[PDB]
Amino acid sequence: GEILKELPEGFDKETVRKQAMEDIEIAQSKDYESWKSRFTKDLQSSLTEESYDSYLKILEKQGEFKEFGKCTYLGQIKDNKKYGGVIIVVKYEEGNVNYSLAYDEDMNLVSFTM
Amino acid sequence: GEILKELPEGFDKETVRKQAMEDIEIAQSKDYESWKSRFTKDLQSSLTEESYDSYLKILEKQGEFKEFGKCTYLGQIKDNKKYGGVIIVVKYEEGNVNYSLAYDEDMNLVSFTM
Amino acid sequence: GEILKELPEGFDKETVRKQAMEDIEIAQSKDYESWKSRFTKDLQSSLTEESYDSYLKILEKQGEFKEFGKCTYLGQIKDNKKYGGVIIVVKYEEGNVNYSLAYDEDMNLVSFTM
Amino acid sequence: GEILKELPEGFDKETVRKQAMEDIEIAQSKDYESWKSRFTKDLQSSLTEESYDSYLKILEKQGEFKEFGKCTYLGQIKDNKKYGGVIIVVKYEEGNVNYSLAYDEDMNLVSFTM
Ligand SMILES: [Cl-]
Ligand SMILES: [Cl-]
Ligand SMILES: [Cl-]
Ligand SMILES: [Cl-]
Ligand SMILES: [Cl-]
Ligand SMILES: [Cl-]
Ligand SMILES: [Cl-]
Ligand SMILES: [Cl-]
Ligand SMILES: [Cl-]
Ligand SMILES: [Cl-]
Ligand SMILES: [Cl-]
Ligand SMILES: [Cl-]
Repeated sequence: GEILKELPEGFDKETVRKQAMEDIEIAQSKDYESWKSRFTKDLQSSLTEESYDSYLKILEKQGEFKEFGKCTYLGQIKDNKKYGGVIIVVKYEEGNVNYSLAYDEDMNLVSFTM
Repeated sequence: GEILKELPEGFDKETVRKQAMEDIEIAQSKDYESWKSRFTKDLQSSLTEESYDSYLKILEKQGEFKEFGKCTYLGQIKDNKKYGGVIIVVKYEEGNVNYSLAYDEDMNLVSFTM
Repeated sequence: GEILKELPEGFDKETVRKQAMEDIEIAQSKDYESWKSRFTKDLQSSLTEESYDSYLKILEKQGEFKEFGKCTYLGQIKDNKKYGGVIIVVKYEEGNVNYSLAYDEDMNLVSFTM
Repeated sequence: GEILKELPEGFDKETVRKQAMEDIEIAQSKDYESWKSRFTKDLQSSLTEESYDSYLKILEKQGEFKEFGKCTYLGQIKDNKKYGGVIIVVKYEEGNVNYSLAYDEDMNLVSFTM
């Protein structure tokens, strides 16, 4: 495998930033089924509502969403497949939070971490 | 804050790689209290044995430890404090696993992810 | 000193990209004095018209400017001062050329390489 | 094409660091023909003794070689071929100098800059 300090081939910054902002808004909506639907078909059945509700508990403590900040792009080659990652700053009333999201080439989530 | 694509000042690759290999060996030992003791004093009380046992469940499915592989170094500046990170390949009988570890300047864990 | 795999603090990607494209256009204009004036005061005396004319000779062999491509951002800390760098793709009729430009915090050139 | 913030596949850090230090020592030896011979066959005809002697003039002003410092690894994909790069610190009596060297997969120089 490989860890990349930029996006892999086939990914582009603007598409990744735009999808990450939409996917964080879907996570903040508290709609578990819409958030689950943003993951690759093969990983959806690996997700739980309990784990999502634990994220919502921590999320509520941040206060109101204020703005999106800077993006840091990364990548990974795992089992000859490419994954594009982004560390995006989300500014809440109680402070800045760094989200880590990763996508497959079809732009569906493989990972989502607050 | 800042996301860095190398270690911050005050960290060095050899020290970080050596500590990451020791800390992954302590995690594989199944000794929860020794593993907990490797985290910064302020984060120890945030850890649970249940979360560590969930890691041990996933770890057991990998088979026997075979070797350490390549290291990828990263960093973060959060609330004017520096954190050194490493993505290290751990080769098990069932395949390669990428661990993500982060340290404070005193070389105690702030994050540990399989 | 430090070589960084991102811009240092005080530099912004969008500002760097705009200045790099402007500065490469000034270099392509064949106006030596305007190009020289884009460098920090301390480095102006170090530049020669002969060296700039050698660049123009190599530049003419590329054909017509077609487009700017992708940017790769880097940085450097040298004698406690911060320098923001960019590797920018310049697409000419005869092919792609990677320019390396570096700036001081006042957004004046410290380095320019075709 | 691609600019990478790590070595491409097929390159190893330790091999690159050893070759870069060897190649900088050959450059410092003032042996033009040995230095030229370290470049890929296609690029040898492009080198001049005059350009190498200009480097030797600047090199002599640095004083005695003291030590090699840190390495920063980069890469490039150009016309579907992979190139591994290193920015290596060379500490001279008069101060630190950052050399930029790039290699093809056969570990022959494609670029050498002081
Ligand atoms: Cl691409
Ligand atoms: Cl892009
Ligand atoms: Cl340091
Ligand atoms: Cl180091
Ligand atoms: Cl900044
Ligand atoms: Cl920026
Ligand atoms: Cl002149
Ligand atoms: Cl080039
Ligand atoms: Cl490899
Ligand atoms: Cl390596
Ligand atoms: Cl000659
Ligand atoms: Cl330098």
